[PDB]
Amino acid sequence: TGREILEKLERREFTREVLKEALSINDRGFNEALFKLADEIRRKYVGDEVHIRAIIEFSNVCRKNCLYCGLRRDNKNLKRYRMTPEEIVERARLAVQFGAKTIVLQSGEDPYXMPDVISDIVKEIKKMGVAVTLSLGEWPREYYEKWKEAGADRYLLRHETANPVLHRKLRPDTSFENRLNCLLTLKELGYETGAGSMVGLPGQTIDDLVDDLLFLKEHDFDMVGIGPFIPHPDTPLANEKKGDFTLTLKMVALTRILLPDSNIPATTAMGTIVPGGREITLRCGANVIMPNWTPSPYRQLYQLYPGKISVFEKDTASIPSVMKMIELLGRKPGRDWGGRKRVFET
Ligand SMILES: C[C@H](CCC(=O)NCCC[N+](C)(C)CCCS(=O)(=O)[O-])[C@H]1CC[C@H]2[C@@H]3[C@H](O)C[C@@H]4C[C@H](O)CC[C@]4(C)[C@H]3C[C@H](O)[C@]12C
Ligand SMILES: C[C@H](CCC(=O)NCCC[N+](C)(C)CCCS(=O)(=O)[O-])[C@H]1CC[C@H]2[C@@H]3[C@H](O)C[C@@H]4C[C@H](O)CC[C@]4(C)[C@H]3C[C@H](O)[C@]12C
Ligand SMILES: Nc1ncnc2c1ncn2[C@@H]1O[C@H](CSCC[C@H](N)C(=O)O)[C@@H](O)[C@H]1O
Ligand SMILES: C[C@@]1(C(=O)O)N[C@H](C(=O)O)CS1
Ligand code: SF4
Ligand SMILES: [Cl-]
Repeated sequence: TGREILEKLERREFTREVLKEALSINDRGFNEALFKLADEIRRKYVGDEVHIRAIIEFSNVCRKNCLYCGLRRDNKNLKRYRMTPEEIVERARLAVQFGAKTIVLQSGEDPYXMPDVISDIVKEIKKMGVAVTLSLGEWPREYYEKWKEAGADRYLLRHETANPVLHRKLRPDTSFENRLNCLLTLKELGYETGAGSMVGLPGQTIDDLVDDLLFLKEHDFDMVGIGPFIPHPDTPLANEKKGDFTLTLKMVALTRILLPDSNIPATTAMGTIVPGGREITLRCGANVIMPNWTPSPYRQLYQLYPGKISVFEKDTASIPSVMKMIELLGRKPGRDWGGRKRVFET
């Protein structure tokens, strides 16, 4: 019964069986109660501030070949670009001028910048008095250490899938083990660390999703980025099914319930598969939003999956747009850097 599962969730009986049933029940009333629970947990623990992380996708060059990703190295149908360090710093400055309190630098695994150009960029952005989050993929500890010494605050490295067999199949250059080692290293170096996963990957099962939730719980990540898998026509997964919005939303909601004080974005992928998906997600456990701040004529080339959100709007539309979103949700923009504010429990 759906009611028994919600009771257990409310009592924080976070067993595999409970999480599996939560993800297997498709009853609308159960789902809506789950979303309300997550929304209330979000309200109680992280409040009504929605933290804005302005993301600059500063290079779409990648040395890896992940099967799902439009930036994979084998995709020849893609103009590759690299912003210069000056362009990145000035674009970050413009986001700070627009009120962003966190700058996220994300890219393919582009060796050109690594590690020293990243360090120089981070140092310049940190002068602006904002948090800097990096999302550059898997690199040696030495690089992550240099970036931390340069002043980076946070690192996003979604674990993608906690199923090691699936992980290796989809990410043939690496492994779940490596991905986890990178995350443990990031945590060890003092980064606020983000993990997270895609929902609806080919061959991924409900049991895999439970394992994702249990993995996030085990490691108590500061941030959890979750979104559907969205097939990209220029990849081997082009003909696979897109991930389901409601299932993904349930993952976000259960992540909030499991990690009540975590920072959880309403991802662009969620707004891509369902119009208004980000706003729904903000009402079902998420408390972060990541407006796209990549400048034209690059923005349109950073296509991890085929997207329509923000591609045709102005270069600077996204931050004002998310501030309007936050207001029409009756929420507030983050007042500080929006670091995780741990509430220690039992
Ligand atoms: C907005 C729609 C439709 C609401 C509706 O059906 N009516 C609105 C009430 C206004 N009035 C009563 C005055 C209308 C007049 C007619 S009436 O005759 O009803 O008086 C309602 C119906 C189902 C609701 C979601 C679910 O809960 C799940 C979830 C819980 C979270 O916590 C918040 C997020 C989310 C997604 C909820 C959002 C929103 O809330 C929904 C979509
Ligand atoms: C960037 C340019 C030129 C002047 C400038 O370079 N301004 C730096 C501001 C630096 N901060 C944002 C950190 C100030 C925060 C002070 S605050 O008192 O808001 O805490 C300024 C001039 C008018 C400013 C917009 C409007 O205002 C409306 C709106 C207010 C929201 O709020 C943030 C978003 C938005 C769109 C603003 C963005 C940006 O800012 C604009 C374009
Ligand atoms: N086709 C697709 N559909 C949905 N999300 C995707 C996707 N391709 C990639 N992503 C998501 O985009 C995230 C950022 S990829 C960019 C950062 C870095 N190269 C890295 O791999 O970590 C990935 O973690 C992945 O979960
Ligand atoms: C920035 C990111 C995230 O959840 O941190 N969101 C992106 C998106 O949903 O498109 C993929 S990675
Ligand atoms: S997911 Fe990241 S590492 Fe994998 S191909 Fe895409 S950009 Fe490169
Ligand atoms: Cl962040």
